[PDB]
Formats: sequence, C-alpha cells, structure tokens
Amino acid sequence: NSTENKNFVISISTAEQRRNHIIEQFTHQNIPFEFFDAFTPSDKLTDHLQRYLPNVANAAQLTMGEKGCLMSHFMLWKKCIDENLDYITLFEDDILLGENANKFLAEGDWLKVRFNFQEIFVLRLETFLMPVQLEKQTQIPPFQQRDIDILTSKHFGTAGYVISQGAAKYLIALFEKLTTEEIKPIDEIMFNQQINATDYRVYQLNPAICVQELQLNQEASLLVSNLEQERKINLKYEK
Amino acid sequence: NSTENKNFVISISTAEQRRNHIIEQFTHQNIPFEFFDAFTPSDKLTDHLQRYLPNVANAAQLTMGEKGCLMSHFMLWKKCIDENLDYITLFEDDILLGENANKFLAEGDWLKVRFNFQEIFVLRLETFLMPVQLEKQTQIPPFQQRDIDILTSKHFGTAGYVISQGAAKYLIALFEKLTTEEIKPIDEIMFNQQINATDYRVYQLNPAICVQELQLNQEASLLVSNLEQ
Repeated sequence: NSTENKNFVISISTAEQRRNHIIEQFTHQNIPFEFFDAFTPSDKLTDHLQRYLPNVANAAQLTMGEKGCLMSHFMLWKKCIDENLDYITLFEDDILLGENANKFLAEGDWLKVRFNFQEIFVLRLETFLMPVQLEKQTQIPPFQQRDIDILTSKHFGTAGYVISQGAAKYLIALFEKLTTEEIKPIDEIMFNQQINATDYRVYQLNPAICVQELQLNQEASLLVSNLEQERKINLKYEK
Repeated sequence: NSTENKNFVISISTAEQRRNHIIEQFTHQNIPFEFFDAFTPSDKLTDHLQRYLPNVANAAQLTMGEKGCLMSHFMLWKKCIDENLDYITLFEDDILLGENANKFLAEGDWLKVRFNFQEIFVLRLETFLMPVQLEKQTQIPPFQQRDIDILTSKHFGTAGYVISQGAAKYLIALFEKLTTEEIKPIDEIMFNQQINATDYRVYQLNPAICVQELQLNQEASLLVSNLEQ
C-alpha cells in the first residue's frame, strides 16, 4: 500500500566492480532499488553487535564475516518494522536476474493479492541451490587417487528473497532469544533450522527469477561428477 | 588399533534378497564384515526408544521406519564406545561397491596415518542422494507462469560412512539433548544441521566407493520426467 523503496542490495561500500554489475541489471529491467553498506569487522559493526545481539559478539563459532552478514540482514528486517512496510526484498551484490524480473520487482500487487503480510512467511526468489557442497583438502593426503574433500552446509538462498513484516518481527525476536546456544549463521536458521514445525513457513518461487551464478556452475560441476561416478559403479556391479 | 570387526551392514533380519546381494559383493572383493538386525516397528524397538531416547518415542514428526533407522545407527555408535573402537564403518543393505573398495575397507592403515580418531570427524563413502530438498503444492496462484511451492524436508544418504569414536560420543550425547524440539531424521542432522558448528567436521571420499541400489534409475528419472500443476 506504499511506494517507499522495498528493493535493497546488501553490498560492501567499496565493492566497486559488483555494484556496477548490479546497477546495469536493475536499470536494464527498470527496477527501482537502493544499496546497503554491508557491515565489516570494524568499530561501527562491533558497536551494533553488543547493542542489539550480545550473545553473537561472544560466539567465536562464527567468523566476523558471518556476524557482519547476519547484521546486514537483521537491521534490514528492523527497517521493515520501522518504516511499517508490508514486506521488504533483500539481495546480495553477487546475483543475476531473470527475464520478467520487473513484473515481480518493479510492481508489488501480485504479492498483495496472494498473501497476508502479517503472516510469518519468507519467499525465496533465488533458484534452490543444494545446502551442501565440498572444498579441496591440503592437510589430509589423497589415498588411491581419491581426495578427502570437506563437507560444508551453506544454504545459499539469502542472496534474494521477500520477507513479510510478520516474519521480520518473528526473526528479529528469535535471534535476540539466543545466547551462543544455537547461534549458527543466518542461512542455517532462516531456511534450515526452522523448516520443521512452527507456523513460520518458507516458499520457493519456481522457476526462480535470480541466481548466484558461481554457486550454480560449482553445484552443477559437483552433481555431474556424483552422477557419472554413480553410473560407473552401477555398470561395474553388472557382472 | 585392532582387527575386531569394524564393517557393519544395517539390515532387516528377514531382508533375504538384499543380504545375498551384499554378501556376493563384500565376499567378491574380500572385505570382512558383519550384519546388524535393523530395528522395525515392534516391542523390541519401542522398548529401546523410551529406554535410550524418550524425546523420540513422543515425536510423531518421524515415521517409525525413521525411528527404527535412527536407532540402528545410534546403538552402533554406542558399540564404538563399548568395544572402545578407534572407528566403526556403517552401511545400509541397499548399497553397491566400486573397483578398489577392498583397499579402503579390507585394511584400515591409510585411515590411521590420516586421522586422530578421538577427534570428532565423520567420513562419507557414499555418493550424494537426489533429491536433496522436497517441495509441496501451495494452493496460491502461479504468477507469470511460476508456481509458489512451500519448502519441506531435506534428504541425505546415511547408507555408508566411517565415524570416529570422538564423533560417536558427540552424536550419542547430541541426540539425548533433543526433546521433540529439533527432532529431524538422522541424515538431516549428521550431514546438514551440525556440519555448521561445534568443531564437528565431515569429509566426503571423492570419488565415492558406494551408492544406494536404485539411486541411478531415480537420478535419471528426475531429469527425464517431472510433474505438471
């Protein structure tokens, strides 16, 4: 019911190259937006940390990079409340946009007609990328020409989504009700932790309307291998 | 160190078909192993549930099939502690092996030379299970020919991996510290939830050396055919 800016792209202030890449895209599809200076290990970060989320400042089970990332998202939720917005739409500076992205981002009526915004929902707009992937090892030596790659559980859906005001409130509180106890990074809570019960539901626009390209090429490269491996083992056992 | 049996294949006692399929493979590559009677919806299961993990018995957010599966894994962790094993190596009765499986399973020296076994690590030997995330119909109108599915439950393959004794302890405790609160199936914790935090590290042998029997047929079926709305 407002035309106050809802489209926010989290970006490190000096990330010149990315910001240009972003500007070209949003412009080209005639989509109004604003940047947001992403919190980095600094005075102004550490400030807001013990101010709003003390529990986190102590927690060394997170890199500062993840503390700075989580805050970026947190304050932008607080803004949805402050400006009393029905919903706000968050991105990171490393995305690519769909074809009819305008119809979803330029206007916001399709959204009004389909949802009650004080309900506690998120809508992922980013393609779904596997919440698991592997990194190459240096410490542990490859036996019989097979690496011991290390598994990670990053849930790359934080780079593009709508959050209801209801959901904004829910998340804001939920994060202040942690004391290093279940303190895991933002992705591993929003989409993962709370996907089992409580009234807070998560939707996935499908097909999606954006992507973190690099992750896709990697995810794809992994699951082509995984598949070819699987095929050769099935072929082996056929004797 | 020891040569006490480390290779355990979780299997439903009567699953004659599978057991034979298994025996042929482990034999053919000269790999010593033992079966383990997989818990089924029964007195003996429900017994051990409220005995060791009450929280779970209550939880109806899991099928009994998943309670029985989780238990199987749990006790086999407890055994790693009881027999004070450096590590134990668990499978389900539906796997297929690859060429040099013997070199990884017959012996366990390459393992000693590479890891400290009282640290918390798992090593997955299995390929990845598809699909990973399940999506559900939503009953909200598809805007610009794009439906708005609701996200459901993640699935990972628990059908083959090494677990350090340290890791055995970690997991054993971690599961007793749940009261239907974050009670999600075994896969959705071991590999997803807790690779996150607490210095618990998870490795993936790559290429893998095993795979769930029908994963290929299903993987192919996923790409070739999908559903309308």
